Order: sequence, then C-alpha cells, then structure tokens
Amino acid sequence: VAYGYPSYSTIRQLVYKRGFGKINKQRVPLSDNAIIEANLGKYGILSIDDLIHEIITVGPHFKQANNFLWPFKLSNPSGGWGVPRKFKHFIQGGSFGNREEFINKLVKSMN
Amino acid sequence: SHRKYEAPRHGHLGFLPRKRAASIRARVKAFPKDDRSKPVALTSFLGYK
Amino acid sequence: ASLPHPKIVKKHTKKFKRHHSDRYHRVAENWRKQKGIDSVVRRRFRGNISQPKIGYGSNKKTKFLSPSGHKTFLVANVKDLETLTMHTKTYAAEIAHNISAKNRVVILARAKALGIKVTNPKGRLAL
Amino acid sequence: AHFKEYQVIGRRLPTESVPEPKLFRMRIFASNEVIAKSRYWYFLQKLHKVKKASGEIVSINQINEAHPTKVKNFGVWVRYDSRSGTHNMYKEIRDVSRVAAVETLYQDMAARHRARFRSIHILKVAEIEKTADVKRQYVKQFLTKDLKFPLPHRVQKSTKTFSYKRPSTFY
Amino acid sequence: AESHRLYVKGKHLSYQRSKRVNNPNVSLIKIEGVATPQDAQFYLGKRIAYVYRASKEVRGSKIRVMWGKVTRTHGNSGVVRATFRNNLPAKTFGASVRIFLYPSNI
Amino acid sequence: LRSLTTVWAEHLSDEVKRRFYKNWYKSKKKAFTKYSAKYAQDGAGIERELARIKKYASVVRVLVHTQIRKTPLAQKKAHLAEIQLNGGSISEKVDW
Amino acid sequence: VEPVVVIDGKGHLVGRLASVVAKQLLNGQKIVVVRAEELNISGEFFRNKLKYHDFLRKATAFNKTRGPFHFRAPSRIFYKALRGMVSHKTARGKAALERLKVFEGIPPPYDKKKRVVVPQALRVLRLKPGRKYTTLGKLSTSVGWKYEDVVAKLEAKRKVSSAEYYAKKRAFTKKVASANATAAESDVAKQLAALGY
RNA sequence: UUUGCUCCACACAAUAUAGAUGGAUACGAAUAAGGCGUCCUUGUGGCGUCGCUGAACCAUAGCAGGCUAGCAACGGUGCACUUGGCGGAAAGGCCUUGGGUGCUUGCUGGCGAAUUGCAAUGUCAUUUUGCGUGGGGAUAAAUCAUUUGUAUACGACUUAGA
RNA sequence: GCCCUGAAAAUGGAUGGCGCUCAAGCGUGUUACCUAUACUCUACCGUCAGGGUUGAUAUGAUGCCCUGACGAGUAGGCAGGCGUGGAGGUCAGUGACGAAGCCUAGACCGUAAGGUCGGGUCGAACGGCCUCUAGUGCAGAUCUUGGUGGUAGUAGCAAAUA
RNA sequence: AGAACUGGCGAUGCGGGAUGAACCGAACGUAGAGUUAAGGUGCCGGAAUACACGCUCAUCAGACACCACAAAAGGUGUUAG
RNA sequence: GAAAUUGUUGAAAGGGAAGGGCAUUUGAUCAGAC
Repeated sequence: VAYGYPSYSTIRQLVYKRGFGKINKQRVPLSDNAIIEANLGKYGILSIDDLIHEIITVGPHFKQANNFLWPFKLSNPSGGWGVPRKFKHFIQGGSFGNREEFINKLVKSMN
Repeated sequence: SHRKYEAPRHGHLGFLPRKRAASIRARVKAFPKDDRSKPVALTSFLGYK
Repeated sequence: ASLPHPKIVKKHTKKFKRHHSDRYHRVAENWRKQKGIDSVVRRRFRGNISQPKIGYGSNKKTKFLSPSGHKTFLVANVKDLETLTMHTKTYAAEIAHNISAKNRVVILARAKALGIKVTNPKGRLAL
Repeated sequence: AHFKEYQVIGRRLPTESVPEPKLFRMRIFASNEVIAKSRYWYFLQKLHKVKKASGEIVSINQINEAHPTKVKNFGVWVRYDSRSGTHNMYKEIRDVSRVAAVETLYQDMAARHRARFRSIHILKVAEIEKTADVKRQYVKQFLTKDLKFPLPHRVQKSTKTFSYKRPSTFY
Repeated sequence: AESHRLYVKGKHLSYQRSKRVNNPNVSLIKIEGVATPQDAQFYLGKRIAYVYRASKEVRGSKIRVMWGKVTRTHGNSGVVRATFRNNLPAKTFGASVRIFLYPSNI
Repeated sequence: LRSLTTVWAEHLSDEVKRRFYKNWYKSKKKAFTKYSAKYAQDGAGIERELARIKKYASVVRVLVHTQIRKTPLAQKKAHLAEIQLNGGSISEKVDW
Repeated sequence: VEPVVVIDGKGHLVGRLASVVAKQLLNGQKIVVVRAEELNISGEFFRNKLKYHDFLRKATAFNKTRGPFHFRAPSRIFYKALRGMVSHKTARGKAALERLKVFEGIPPPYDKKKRVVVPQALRVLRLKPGRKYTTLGKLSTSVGWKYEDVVAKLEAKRKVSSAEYYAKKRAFTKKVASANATAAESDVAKQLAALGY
C-alpha cells in the first residue's frame, strides 16, 4: 500500500467524483443529498459536504460515515508513479509506505 | 574418439571440385607480369599434344 | 419497412470452426471444444483460434433480426401466412423449402394482398 | 535526487520522571521531507538509546545557504563502506552552494568507489575560508591569478540528420 | 505557379505496436518539419488522406483515397498517431500521406 | 578488368569463322559481312575504336586462331584465344 | 525533402552510419553511399583485424559454400552492418534494401551530384580526440580486398577534374557577388533588407 | 512459316506502381583548424572578413495559370536546329558558338472566371505491353535426326556432313 | 574502483543480433516517452443477488421491468439446450406441379450445438410442436469391415552355355 | 535425497526475463477510449544518438536478478583515499 | 450415387514445407435497403 495524510482538497474531490454509498449492499452513486439523508440522517449527516466533514474531522460517527462510503476505485496516476520501480519503500526511491503529504499528489493523479 | 593411428588424408583439397571442365581448351588465368621496357611480344602460344 | 431498430452489431462474424478442420478431412468444421490435456487451443495460447463463449452473445434488442429488421417465420401454406397479418412490421414470411411451385404462387399473391414481406420470393419460378 | 539541507530536531518522549528532554539537532541532506526525518532516526539511534517509537520529532526546517551566487570551496569528510571494509575520506568540491557540493560528492563517490547512497555517511561539510588552505590539487588548480583556458574541439549538435557541409570545431 | 500543394508531406511509419504485438487500428505518421510534441500539437485533428492508383475505374476515376485524421502525438520526436476509417494496408509503411490544413484554427 | 571494346581484322578465313557456328553446312555463312563494311573507308571507322584502346585499356590482348588445317586432326574448326601482349607503351601494343 | 540522398562516407563511424541509414530506408528514403573505402571503425587497426579474423572462422562445417559469406569489399563490409539493423528476411525488409546503393569511390552520375554528411555519425564529432580508429580501406585490403590501388587512381583523376569545376565556380560566384554589391544600396534592396532579405 | 523483324512520330487501348506533387543545389583537405576577398618578394606569406547550421540559396504572381495594349531595356527562360569540345569507374551526361521561335511578373492598362452550389485526391505522374497508321533500315540460326571419339551411366561434351 | 595477468576442449556462433569506445560500456541522478487480457469510464452478453408490477385489454406473473455486483480452470459436479432411430397426441402439416437423399469458397439466424433458404441432381415418401422411449452423437482404441493413396511407372522381371 | 512455514506450477492464459511449467508484473466474457505495472527507448523495435557528474582502451573489453560461472595471488595501467 | 483418390477446363499463389489468427489493400462474387 501507499498512504499518507490527505488534505481537504483531495478528500473533497474524491467524494464529489468517486464517492459511492453502500445502499442495502449495493454500490450507489451519491449524486443527491437525499441519498445520504435517508442513509446517514440518523447521525446528523444530511449532505455530501457534511459527509466530507465527518471524514476530515474524525467525529463521533466517523466509523459509520466511512463505512457508508464505498471503497474508492481509482485509476492509475495520470503523470505516472514518479519512480522507475514501485515496490520499494518511498524512503528508498520506491512507491510503498507512508508518504506523509505526497499522497495528495498521487491520489489527484489517480482521481 | 580419435583415430588410433595417424595418416595423412587422401587427395588434395585445393583441386576441388573434381567436376568436368567447362570447355575443352583450358583458360589462362594469369599472364606474366608486364614491364614496359622490352619489345612487344606474345606471352603464350597454342599447340597440340 | 420494418419496425425501427438500433444499429445491429454482431461482435463476431467468422464462423467458429473446430481445430484442425483445415488439416484433416475426417475432422468436420462443426464446432467441438478441445478436451485434451496439452491443447494450445483450450489453454488460449496467443496466435490461435478463438472459441465460442457467452461474451459474443448478441444484443437482445437486435437478436434474431435479419438485416431488413424482420424475424423469420416459416410458412407452408396460406393459413400459416395469415397469422402474421397484424405483424407485418416485425415478421417476414419465408416459404418452406418443400412447398410446390403452384402453391408458392398462391402464398405470394396472398402475401402482397396483406402487405406481408417475403424473404425468398424467387424459389421455383418458371421463367 | 537533487538535495535539500534540512535541520531536524527530535527528543525522547516526555515522562513524569524525566520531562524536558535534551532536544538533539542534526543537519540532513535529503531529497524530500520524509527522507530527512528518516535519516535523522537512522543516525540518532547510532548515538543514543532512542528510536522512532520511543521519541518524537519536534521540528524540521530546510536550510538554504546565504550566498547562492558566491563560489565556495568546501572541505568534506565522509565515512563509506567498500566491498571489504569501512573507510574514511576527505575531499574538496568547489561550487556555488552547499547542497550542490553534496550532490557532487554522491556522484563522485558513486563514480570512483561505487558507493551508493546507503553506504555513505556525510560527516561534516565546511567552507575553506582561506586560500592556500587547500590540500588537494584538483581544486587548488583553479585558484591561480587570471585563470583562462580555451575549449578546443567544440562539437555542435545538429537538429537535422543531414548536414550539407563538413562541420568545423573552431572555438 | 510551379507549386499547387495545400497539404503537408508525411510518411506512414507503422502500426501501434509492442515488440511482438501490433495494433492495426492506429497508424504512426511522421510530419516533415515537425520534431517536437509541442510542434505536433498544431496538426491534431487534421484530415489525412492516403491517395493510391488502381487499374479499375469505380465511380469515374482510377484514384482511390483512404481518409483519416490525426488523433494525438506519439513519442518525443514529433511523430503523431492517426486513425483512418479503414485501417491502412501495412503494405504502405514508408508510403507518403497528405496532411491537409482543414479543419483550421488560424 | 573489363573488355572495353574489340577490334577485328578485315579478312577472316573460313577455318576461324567456323568457330562461330554449330552447323556450318547449313549457312549463308554470314560472318563479319557487315563488319567488313567498317573497312573499305580511308580513315573513318576502325581508327576510332583503335584510338579508344589507346586512350584507355591499360591491358591489351590479341585474338589469334590456330591453323588447325595444317595438323592431321580431322576437326577443321580452329581454336581462338586471347594472348596478352607484354611489350611496352600500350599505344604501340595496339600498333603492333 | 529529397528524392535521393548521397552521403560522403569519409570520416564516419560504420555502425552509427549504418543505424542512421537503416532507419532512412525503413522510412521510405532512397540512399546512396559513396567512398566506402574511407569509412572508419572505432578501435585500433589490430583490434578490427582480429575481429574480422574471428568472423572469418565461422563457416558451415560440412559445406563452406552454404555457410556465412565473408565479404571483403569496404562497400560490402558496410552493407553487412546495415543488413543486421534491418529485418532483411521479410518482404518489407527486402524492399528497404532496394532503396540502398553503396559505392567505392565516387562513380558516375553521383560524381556530379551533391554529397551530404551525417554529423551524428561523423568521426571528428563522435570520437574523443586521441582515440584510435581504423580505416575500412586499409582493413579491407588486409583481409583480401584487391582494389585499393584502382580506387586511389580513379579518385586522383576524379578530384583533379573536380577542382577544375570548382575553380570555374569560384570565378563565377565572385562575378555574381560583385554584381549584388553594386546592385545593393538601391531602393529595391533597401525595402528587401527591411523585410529580412 | 501467307506480309514476318527492328527503329523513328502520334493514335487509341490495356497494364501496373514499396509510393513525384517547385530544384538530389557537385572542390579537395584539416578539425589542437579552415573558407573567402585583397596585396606582394608566390609562401607552411601578410592583411581583412565568415561560421556559432539548409530557418540557406535558387525558384516562386497570371483559367492546373486564359485573351489582348502600351512603356523601359537587348537582359531571363523554355523549345526544336546548329558549331566546337570534354567525360570509360556503371562514361549515356557536362560545357559551348550562331540563328529562329514562344513566353517574360522589369513597369502601367483592358477583357474572362460564377453553378464543382459549404469540403469530398477531385484525376495533370511514369512502367510495361498490344493493336493501327506513314517513313526509313536488314534479309539468320539453333535443336532433333545422321556422324566422331580428345567424351560418355543417361543427359551432357567434342567433331563432320549441300 | 575500472582494466590487465592468472584464464586450457573438442562441427562455426552468439551482451538475442547488428554493431557500439567523452558509448549504444560501468556507477549514479533528474525528466520525457513506449506499452498487458492489469487499473478508471462507457456499451453490449451471460451469472448471481436484492426489489417493483394481477389493474382493466392482449394471450409468455416460470412474464415485463428497476438496481447492484461479478465472469480463469484440469480431474470432477450440477444446469439449460442441439441432433438421431422408434412410440401416443396434434398441425383436417409438406409432397409425382417433385418427398427423402446427395452437391454447392451463394444468402440468413443462433455464442454454439445446430437451424433455415436459393440453385443443381433425383424419384416416393417426410416434417413442426407437446410428450414417451432407447441398440441415440466419434479423430484416435498397433479399434472392426470395406475402400483408396504417396511410395511409383519405382524395386524389379539377370541361376539352369544360344 | 529428506523435512518446516508460506506462495506457486500441476489446473493458467496475458505483458516482461531473446528463448523457458515454477522468476518479475499481472490472473482472463465481447469491445472502445484513457493510464500504467514489470521491462524498456542507436537499428532490428513502439519509445529521448535525452540531460548531468565521473570512470574504463582491454594483441581473449564490457554490457542487468533467478541465469546460464570463474578463485587465490599479482600490475609506477589509471583514478581516488 | 458421398468421401478418400483421379483426369480435363477455369482462377490464384509459390527463393528450404503447407495449413492458422488480428487487421486492411487488391480481385471475384453477393444479400439487404431505395
């Protein structure tokens, strides 16, 4: 895996473009506030922007909110992986590991 | 395994192939080298055995 | 003059032929899947023939439609032909192979009266 | 990559028995932020009874040097691993900035002693403030008065594949 | 005058390909005077014609045309990708193609 | 080396022109008949190709045919060959 | 931009020239290479002579006639290098090799046509100064080429008639250059200079 | 052998294209050196200039390039003739004398274009072959069969035969 | 550290090959670019799952429709279908104005098993559908019987005096 | 030859290691577009005869894991300590 | 009155096999639609 600490811009763009909710074991594009409303309205979540809020500021209902969000299907990075060989650690010139803020650049090229 | 005993090979490999000649008159493939000091003369002649 | 239909896609137009039908005479070209342990056709090695599979299944909106857009219905007499009277825009009649010469004249004349398309109005014509 | 000089300060995690730890500092040459923090933990564990889990990083600050235009002459000490042993070394690089000197050193070691990034320790990089304090000849050469030299046999790069006259290397 | 040319000269290089597999759906085109992807961006979307002769008249001529267009650049050296309505024969690798100026952005 | 040109003599005997025939008994014998017309001029024709061999042709060879009729052989068909001249001054090789 | 490109091969590296030319033929360009005897190969003459002798011992054991052919001409040595950089066994590859002619010296009509060079294959630009290089004419002679003296004689003649052509050319271009200078500083010329001409 | 063969001019067909769409535009040599201009006491000379790419030079306006008028110079170009050379590495091309002829956008005028309809390569190149005309040019061999043995398994070879 | 000595095997030959020497080699760094049945989006096919819809007319509610996810496979299991001989039912089915069979680089349907048509030949029987039944599907078993090739106008047809 | 844990081949194609049951990448309905992996970009061959710092001349150079070999011991060859 | 195998005519291709797959040029032929 490759992971890091994501910013508001990265997370906001992900849900808007590639955010899907787990609706009765079905992968449903959000595409409306009522879809989140009828499914996450118990915890005070009423919108796609509210859902992003519970993600970035880890709230009391982050577990349910994150679980509702379907796992994101990303493509390969647009500009490439930045390295000749992926399966070395980021510290060792590779791709895997913790890239503390450079995940934003990587995910945006994927998104 | 090697030949138990040595012997020179039979025949010459520079006269290959042992085919028929292309003509009844053998061709001269080399004439004597020329020095332009002597009078003009033929270098060969034709006769019958 | 058929009911409107989308663009008809075939996804494959070569006839799938059994392996080595080109090689041996005793091997017919009717399709047979290879069950051999070593077969390069069964293991899908590159450069070899493809095998029939459900991915080549046609669209259901265009399945069974001839290029003119009608579905073939075989008719052997007039009574069969009249069952298509309300279905001229979806079905084209096609006279069965064994119908005699004088009977085809009757069907063809009846077909044009009802406006029913016939796919083979050329068989057994004396001309 | 192209190197940047960072200062990294870390300390052991505070506790009730011993709060206010010593806040050790170290200068690191690294391509990016994550490597600078890593190399600090790598080197610190070699001196003190500490590791990444048992301490914290308090600060990181990139150091870009005062005069990116004045040409310096740097004395550099290293410690590197050969195929058979560990050896110390001292050389000079004459260039415009501290980071470019290290960027020269790593290529220089990789070219002469096949020493890759992993097997090299940069001990200290200092400016030779006084000329005639240079002890190696290859950098002492350029310190003469009114230095000047030509560049013979210049090779032009052609855009088109075919040239319509024989090229000339005057310069 | 002597010259009546309204198209840029070009050569048909090959299909899109790996070293052992090719894609006949995409053709590779070299444009004279184009050496960078930056320069080649000017000819994207231009109409490409392959003109060839034959011994049979079809609709009032013995010249047949395979029409195409330029889709994108290819490589660092000004080569571009093109797709034609019918794939180019591949007997014409190194044959010349005409890159017209329409549609125009000037 | 490559033969630039050949210059032949005005008159050729029968025994030499038999070399150019497979069936001598079936012939108008048509041998150098139009070539003999290259001669019978004062200085026009033959001297050019001779001067061609002067201006070029660092090697000069001579076409000779044997007098096979003098020998007791029953052949009647002479043998033609090139014999290279190894004198000097290739111009006078052509003259000789 | 050219129907036929004729290359002055003197002072070129045989492998880099072969690569550049090989691409030209595969792209549809007709090429003629002249003066193959003055081509260079990087490496001391002794090195390149041993390489040919190691090449010379590779032959079909049971019949030398169907074996690899060791061509000794400088034009043929360059041709062998180019054939290896081309898929010569296919129809497209055979078509490419039809667009190539390699000559020794500068024969007729190519003797009155412009010669170009390929700078990325030129020896004075490629090789480091001081490096040792071999000349194909010398190397070919040591392995069996017979026509070093023939070619040198025919180039001594050709260059003499070529210098005669150029001496007349310089006289005429002086006469034209004088006319343009006199025709300069004219109102027509002033407007031309304003437009960059 | 029932009028055959070859070359020249156009007349129409067939045939095919590894791929014209302004010009393949000519010193040699060196590259830690050269090109050009000029001068002299002619050299391994002096002085001046140039490169840092052909992004050059030439050509290039007109119904796919029409029809007419005038002006200025006596140049430019194409074409068929003609005078004299040069070139053999695969020369097969290069230079040159004279006259004729067409055009000339070097400069200033007059007439025509449309409708291929809003683009459709929108057809202008050269390969070979055939059939016709009209105008010259010239009137053979080889094989089988017979025959020799300097040859020979058979083919093949070498001889002979109006 | 690179390079060299150390460094000897048998058909000619292998950084894959050409070939490459401030590399097209070695160490190292930074960008650009190429392309897998992989990843993202879309269409279409099937499978699985979760749902909607008897309301009147129009008949398949095992139907029509909505949503989502998924798809490699030997041995093997299960399921849905194509074809053959014969049997019950039905199409008051086809047919001497040509049944069945055979042939057809002609057309159409189906992913496929297969199905359908046109043309030629032919001469007396044969199908669709719902079911029933089995001596029901072949590329092979040195399979069985029959038939036919390449070998091949080949080996050869020469003991016993003519 | 014999075991332990795990992953694979068997039963599996596809891109790459020229070539290969086992390595690397990645597992597969039929297509289109885009982007990449491992591997690469003189020519074969799609893709920079890219850019930068050094080193090496080899009268058997060197040239990319598995993997298709080379050691001890030596060298005013050359470079840096 | 099938196939293997064969003759004749017609068409096409053929530098040490042939046959196959994707894609298209060319030639021959052809259905649909109007």
